[PDB]
Amino acid sequence: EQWVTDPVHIRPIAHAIWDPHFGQPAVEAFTRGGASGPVNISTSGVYQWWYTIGMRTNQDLYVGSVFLALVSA
Amino acid sequence: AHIVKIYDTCIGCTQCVRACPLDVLEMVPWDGCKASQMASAPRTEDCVGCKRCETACPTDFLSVRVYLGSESTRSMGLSY
Amino acid sequence: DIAGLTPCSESKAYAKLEKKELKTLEKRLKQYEADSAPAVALKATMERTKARFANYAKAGLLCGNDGLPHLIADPGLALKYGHAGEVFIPTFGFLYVAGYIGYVGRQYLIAVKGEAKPTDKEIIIDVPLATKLAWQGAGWPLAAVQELQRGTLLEKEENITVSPR
Amino acid sequence: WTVPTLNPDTPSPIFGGSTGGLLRKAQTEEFYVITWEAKKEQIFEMPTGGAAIMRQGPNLLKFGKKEQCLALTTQLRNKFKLTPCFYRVFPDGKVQYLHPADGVYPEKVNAGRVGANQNMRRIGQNVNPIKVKFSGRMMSPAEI
Amino acid sequence: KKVKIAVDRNPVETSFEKWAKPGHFSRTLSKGPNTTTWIWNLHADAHDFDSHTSDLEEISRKVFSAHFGQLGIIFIWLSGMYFHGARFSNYEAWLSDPTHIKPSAQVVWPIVGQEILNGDVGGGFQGIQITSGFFQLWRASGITSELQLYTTAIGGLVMAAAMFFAGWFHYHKAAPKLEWFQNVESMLNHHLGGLLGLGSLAWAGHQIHVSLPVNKLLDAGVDPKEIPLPHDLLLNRAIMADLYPSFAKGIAPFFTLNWSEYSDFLTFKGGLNPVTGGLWLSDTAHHHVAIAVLFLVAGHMYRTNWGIGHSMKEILEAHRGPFTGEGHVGLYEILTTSWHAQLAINLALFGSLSIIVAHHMYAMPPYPYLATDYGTQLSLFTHHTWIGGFCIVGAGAHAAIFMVRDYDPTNNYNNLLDRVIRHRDAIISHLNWVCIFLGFHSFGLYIHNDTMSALGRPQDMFSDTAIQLQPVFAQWIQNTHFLAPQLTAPNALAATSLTWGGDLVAVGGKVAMMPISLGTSDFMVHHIHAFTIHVTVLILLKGVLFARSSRLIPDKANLGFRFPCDGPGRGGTCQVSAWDHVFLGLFWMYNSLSIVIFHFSWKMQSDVWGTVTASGVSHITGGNFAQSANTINGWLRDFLWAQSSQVIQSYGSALSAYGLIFLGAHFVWAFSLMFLFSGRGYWQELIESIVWAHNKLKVAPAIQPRALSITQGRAVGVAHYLLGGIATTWSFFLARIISVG
Amino acid sequence: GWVTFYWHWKHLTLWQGNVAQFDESSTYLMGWLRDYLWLNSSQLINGYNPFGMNSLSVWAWTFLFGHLIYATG
Amino acid sequence: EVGPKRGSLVKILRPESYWFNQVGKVVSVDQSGVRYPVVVRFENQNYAGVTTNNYALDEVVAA
Amino acid sequence: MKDFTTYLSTAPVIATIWFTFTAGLLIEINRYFPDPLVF
Ligand code: CLA
Ligand code: CLA
Ligand code: CLA
Ligand code: CLA
Ligand code: CLA
Ligand code: CLA
Ligand code: CLA
Ligand code: CLA
Repeated sequence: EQWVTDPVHIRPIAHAIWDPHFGQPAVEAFTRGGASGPVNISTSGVYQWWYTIGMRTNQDLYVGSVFLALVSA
Repeated sequence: AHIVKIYDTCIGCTQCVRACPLDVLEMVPWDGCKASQMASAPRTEDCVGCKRCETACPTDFLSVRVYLGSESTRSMGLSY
Repeated sequence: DIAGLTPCSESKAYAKLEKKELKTLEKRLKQYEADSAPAVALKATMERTKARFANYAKAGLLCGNDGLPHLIADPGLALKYGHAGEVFIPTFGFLYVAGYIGYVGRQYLIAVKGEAKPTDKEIIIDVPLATKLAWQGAGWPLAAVQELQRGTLLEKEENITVSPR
Repeated sequence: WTVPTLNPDTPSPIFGGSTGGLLRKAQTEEFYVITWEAKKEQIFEMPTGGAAIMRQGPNLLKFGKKEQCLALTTQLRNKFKLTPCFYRVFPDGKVQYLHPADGVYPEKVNAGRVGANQNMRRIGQNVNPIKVKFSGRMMSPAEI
Repeated sequence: KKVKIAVDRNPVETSFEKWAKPGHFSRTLSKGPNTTTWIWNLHADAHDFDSHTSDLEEISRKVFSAHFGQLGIIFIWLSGMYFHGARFSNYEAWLSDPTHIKPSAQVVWPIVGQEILNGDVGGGFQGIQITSGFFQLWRASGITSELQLYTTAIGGLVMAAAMFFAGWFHYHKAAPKLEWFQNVESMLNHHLGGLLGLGSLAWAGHQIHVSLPVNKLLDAGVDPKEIPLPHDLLLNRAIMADLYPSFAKGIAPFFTLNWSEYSDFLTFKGGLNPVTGGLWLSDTAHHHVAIAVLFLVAGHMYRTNWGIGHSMKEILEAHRGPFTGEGHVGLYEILTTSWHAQLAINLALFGSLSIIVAHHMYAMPPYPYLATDYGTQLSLFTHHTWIGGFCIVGAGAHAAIFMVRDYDPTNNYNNLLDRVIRHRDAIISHLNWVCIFLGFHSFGLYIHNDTMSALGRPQDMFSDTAIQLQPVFAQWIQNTHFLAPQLTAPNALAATSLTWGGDLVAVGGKVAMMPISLGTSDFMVHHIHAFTIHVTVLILLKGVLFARSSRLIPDKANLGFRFPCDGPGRGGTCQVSAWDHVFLGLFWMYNSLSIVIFHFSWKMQSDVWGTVTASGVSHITGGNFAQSANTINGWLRDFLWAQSSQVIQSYGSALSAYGLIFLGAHFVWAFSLMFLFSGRGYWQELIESIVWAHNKLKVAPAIQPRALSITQGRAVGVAHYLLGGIATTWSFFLARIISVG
Repeated sequence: GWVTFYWHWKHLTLWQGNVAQFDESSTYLMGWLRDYLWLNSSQLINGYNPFGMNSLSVWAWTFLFGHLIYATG
Repeated sequence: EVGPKRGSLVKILRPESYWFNQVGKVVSVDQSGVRYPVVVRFENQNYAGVTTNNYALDEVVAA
Repeated sequence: MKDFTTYLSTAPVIATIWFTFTAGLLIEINRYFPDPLVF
């Protein structure tokens, strides 16, 4: 929702990181991209593809995920 | 167990039987060669697949062939 | 000119590269005396550098944006813009020497093949026969073309071993 | 000719023992026993490592696999010119004579033997795998 | 029972008839070539003397002549080094300035642009900076001119011709019998007294009469042209008496047991020379005198032709305890009849001594201006270490060869060797377990450190700041060695080496030798070395003990020492021969020694070598070994990535060749992977397709082209792997140590 | 590996604004080894060091991880 | 008297043989009813190092 | 002398002499014609 407003100066986020092995420097080192915790910056390019085909809000991604999960089932 | 086969090109030179280290091959009477003998494999349950018999065969192509089959205790040569 | 390249005789990077090489050589030469062996060796290297750059610019080579020469591999472009000496003439030169060596070796093998023990003639080279064939191989393209026209260059299918398919 | 009977009260060659001896397989699955007749005392090499001394007369030894027994048989035949024979012994006490099968060594032809696993053709005359496909299990074109 | 000179006259006739008949030594190769494999066999069985014939006398005679030819080759090499130092070097200029002029003894011809390699090494010369240390060795012996080196080169050539003539004479004119070679008692007596003792005594005499006064004058500031010639010092007693007052008394104090009068050139100074940086030559001369006396005394131990002396068989048979059975019975007959067993023992002790030489030479530099030459120090340590490791692997190989060919169970009933073969399974199992334990406790520490550093937890690592593992034993031994000249060495002035502790010695602004401190990183790398050594020992010992038989193949001895496999049976018997164990031991030796030389280079460049500034000593890397060597990332970044900058940017300078080799060595090594990851069946079928192409154009050779054998493929792969890796490290070390050292 | 090395180096020199670096160092293997493999790995191996760590430490660990797996193979 | 003459040269027609489409010298022809009575010796050895083999009457063609 | 010539006619000796001659010819050509890049 924030990457679509500024797709030049905002890095995409893949998912959060929950690792009990991380110490304090690892937590603040991986905390980037405007998140509230340690996250991974994606390199797959799904942000640009989804933004180009029409996704604008997180609700669209949630609906697509639910639809694809039901199709997989 | 491994599959050991003897083909009709066997000249009965008895070299494959002597090279067998687990007593799998033997010589039986025959009428297709001058030596009147032919190699046989009646104890293939003990063959490990070392292919020493194939190395000792002088015919072109070989007369004795070994095909790796189901592995077992005797076929894997395990002392445990 | 060709592919946006400029001749080496009119390239600024080429002259700057030559000045860079001469500058580092002269800088290394300033630490020695005037009548010593390293000074004479450095002066000889500098003269070799000047002659090399002058010869490359004299040959009409095409340089790029890096100041280094470029070769023209297209036969049409080479024969049309005076670049046949880069890749065309050396190509035919290698073809002549390659077929020369190949024909000499083939003739030696076919000659020793009909003898009693060809393996001995292969590990122990028969210097007189090899020297005669080496001197006679100057007419290799003519002999090879005549062999191809007579049908004796190749072996028949029935005389060559193949796999059981 | 008669099948020999295993004599468990047979003296064994003087060996100090080694770590390449029998394992739990000798008590759980099977093992092998090699017996031979020696004309005189002689130091020989054990197939599992070490040098033992074969006694004069009967000699018995235990091995983990058939290859060890046949290797010792070949060593005794080619180095000292003897006639050894071995059996396969099971934990329940069953003894099965193995080599020589008919009392005659397999290198020489002997009457009464029947050739098995013999193909009355050559290798180049075998069928293609497509003909032996879709069988009960993985079957090679030479198995038929 | 009598030790004499047994010989045979004209056994073999000197002729060229056999030179035209390749493969005449073996009965299998005497037929001639039929396939390309034969050619490879011609080179594989060339020196295999116990395979040509079963006669021990013929093998011994061939060995003797081979030794003479080898010494002739070595003399040609030494004469070449002396000639290069006499005509294509700057030794005369280096003598006048051994702290600024770089040693060089090789010039290149001005062809195809290679003249750039003739770098300005100093002293008005242009060449290639050498790292063999010949300049320092010649300075230590008192050589002050090119004429002396030229004369030494001529003498070396004469000695080479004499060695070759000796080999020819002992093989075709006077060949000793087998009983002459089996006189191990007389041989040991002579090699102990004559060879070692007389060589040490002769070198002591040269050092006392030439090295000591010439080097003393060189260290006194005298110009090399004004120093008296060695014969001048050897002819009159005035000059020697002036330089050493004890010489005014002649040899009288030696015979009157007044050796204390010679306390001016035979001392225990210890430490290093503050002017040159190397060991005191007076101490080395005293050392050689003591060594000569000790070896001469030891040379009268075994009985030869008189009653006095020992019989090695008697001593071996007298050593027998309750836990070993019979003992060393039959060992004397084993070593007096098998050349492979003696080769195994000699190669093992020789390689071990070579590694010891490398350690003792970097720690106690004996040559003047040697410690200040970091390039020579690093290259010498690395070279001697590699030679020692290769010789050790060869020792294991020959032990396996003896176990396969020369072993006889009829003479090893209840001795030590038989009991070892009896419990070989226990030996291998315990060594395997200790290898696994060492691997876990050695590599897991580095992996744990990498993980904790990457996870942002530096306090959970294994370092000096975090959990520390200090080598208390080594530190205590260092302290004991430092305090030795005050309690346990009252007659010694300083310590044996400066690495134990105390004040550092620097020459020409460069640190010659300073104390070495061990921490957590040193502890970890030492455990890594121990683990790698244990694994190499495991592979070699497994190939030696299980060479005759095993639980998988009971008749391995019948298959020989070098065979590819026993077939795909029993699940697969690939690499069961002892040769394959040597093949794997080569890789492990390469890995072990590579880590050893990396640790040596990093520790020396980080905590020992470096310039001397005003109130402080700055090292090459800044002392980052105690903080960055506890992680693999530190080794890869600070030691491999940072230190390789010199070898990759060497293009355009005198070290560009190294960079080229640095690339070339990466090729050969990767080339090895083609022969190690594949098999000859694929190559044979590919060769068949190529043969079809040849047959079509009637260009198929009569010698049928066959792919390399399995054993040959493994040997080619390991050879290329070793050459590529060793050459890569050689280029990296030399380029780096020459650029910043 | 060769095609991806070529793609990465050409695009890196294009994005950095200096295509002449690739054009002048892509003709000799020393340029590929120093100007591409050695020059672009300085930040990668610096993900974690005794001075601390940053968000690039996971890639350094993955780098060494891949090297270890390769050597194990 | 049946089969090729002793000492002549024949071509091997057996596809699985190493000497397929190759010339070999005839050594001896067995006079019994064996399947492979012709004995052919070749100058070039196979991968096993053998230079002689036994072929059938129709497996060899005069060449 | 016949045996010596036969030994000199072997593959390694002939290869050594031939490669030495070829290398010497190429080296002398580059020496008298420095830096030849084109024809
Ligand atoms: C090995 C593959 C190969 C390749 C990829 C090329 C590629 C090329 N060649 Mg060519 N050529 C080759 C082999 C090859 N050649 C060989 C073996 C010969 C010896 C017979 C020639 C002799 C040759 C000549 C004489 C010419 C080219 C030319 C050309 C260029 C354009 C013509 C074309 O594409 O048609 C394929 C080329 C041919 C079939 C050869 C005949 C020439 C055709 C008919 C083009 C001539 C029309 C005209 C001059 C085109 C120029 C238009 C404009 C720029 C003025 C082109 C880059 C032309 C050129 O650019 O001049 C500098 C040119 O005139 N080549
Ligand atoms: C009489 C020598 C001779 C001749 C005429 C040929 C001819 C040929 N080879 Mg061949 N080859 C030779 C020797 C020779 N080869 C040798 C000694 C080797 C072992 C290194 C090979 C290995 C080889 C391979 C692996 C392949 C060929 C292939 C080919 C074909 C493609 C052209 C080519 O240049 O390939 C390349 C040629 C080489 C790599 C080797 C050249 C070595 C020298 C220059 C040849 C002469 C050396 C000899 C010592 C000189 C004779 C001495 C005598 C006068 C006393 C071609 C018909 C290819 C093929 O399969 O066919 C399509 C192929 O893949 N060759
Ligand atoms: C010119 C004098 C001469 C002559 C005519 C002979 C002749 C003969 N010698 Mg003899 N020999 C000589 C000198 C001579 N030798 C010397 C000086 C030595 C001491 C090294 C020996 C030691 C010796 C032994 C131990 C044996 C012979 C044997 C033989 C017989 C056959 C072997 C052979 O010659 O193949 C030719 C061999 C070669 C050409 C190889 C020579 C390699 C030399 C020695 C070292 C080369 C080092 C090399 C430069 C370094 C490699 C690096 C590489 C990159 C170049 C043969 C009749 C053998 C025999 O009688 O068969 C049972 C035997 O075993 N010789
Ligand atoms: C004091 C007597 C003496 C001395 C000095 C030597 C010295 C040597 N022996 Mg020897 N040996 C001796 C007695 C001696 N031996 C006796 C009594 C026997 C019989 C039991 C043997 C049996 C023997 C064998 C079987 C072998 C040696 C070998 C060697 C050489 C080992 C190479 C080396 O690493 O050393 C250092 C190398 C050098 C110092 C090079 C310089 C060589 C000088 C000239 C010393 C030679 C001295 C020696 C006595 C010859 C002089 C006699 C005269 C007729 C020329 C070495 C030169 C090996 C060999 O053959 O090498 C060729 C070897 O295989 N020796
Ligand atoms: C093997 C080692 C070695 C050798 C070769 C020498 C050799 C020498 N030392 Mg010396 N030295 C040594 C070790 C050695 N040293 C050691 C280890 C020490 C420390 C303890 C010393 C300490 C020392 C001192 C303090 C002195 C010497 C001195 C000398 C020189 C005279 C010796 C002497 O006093 O008269 C001894 C007499 C003899 C050796 C007899 C020589 C026998 C000749 C060669 C016989 C020739 C006969 C022949 C058949 C003639 C026919 C020829 C024909 C053409 C006519 C001499 C050249 C003296 C010196 O140089 O003064 C400055 C001296 O003062 N040395
Ligand atoms: C005192 C040292 C010594 C001696 C006398 C021997 C003697 C012997 N060894 Mg041995 N060995 C040694 C050390 C020694 N070795 C070492 C240090 C190693 C560890 C590498 C080995 C490992 C070893 C193995 C694995 C085997 C032997 C074998 C043999 C026997 C046959 C000779 C042979 O190798 O074939 C001929 C020798 C050669 C063909 C030389 C090979 C040349 C190499 C590959 C080139 C080296 C590269 C070079 C340094 C760089 C050149 C650069 C290039 C660009 C030109 C022979 C009795 C073989 C055996 O047991 O026989 C059955 C055997 O298989 N050795
Ligand atoms: C980097 C690659 C690599 C690695 C990791 C190993 C590892 C090993 N080798 Mg080996 N080797 C290699 C390359 C390698 N080798 C190559 C290229 C060759 C060909 C020359 C050989 C040839 C060779 C031989 C001939 C032998 C070995 C042996 C051994 C074992 C020694 C025991 C030990 O070190 O204890 C500890 C184990 C290690 C250090 C391996 C890494 C373990 C990691 C650090 C622990 C991580 C645990 C982690 C928490 C697991 C959680 C998993 C999670 C997903 C659930 C060991 C497992 C010897 C042996 O069999 O054992 C005695 C043996 O003789 N190797
Ligand atoms: C093999 C080398 C090695 C060693 C010595 C250590 C050691 C340690 N690690 Mg570590 N680790 C390693 C490898 C190693 N690690 C590797 C390769 C990785 C990467 C996968 C990690 C990843 C890792 C993480 C993520 C963490 C550690 C942590 C720790 C610490 C606590 C672990 C613990 O409490 O477990 C408990 C251990 C046991 C229950 C058994 C101990 C073994 C006993 C003492 C041996 C008993 C045998 C005895 C001699 C038998 C006697 C015989 C009979 C007479 C009785 C500890 C000091 C933690 C840490 O950071 O601490 C601050 C932690 O968070 N490690």
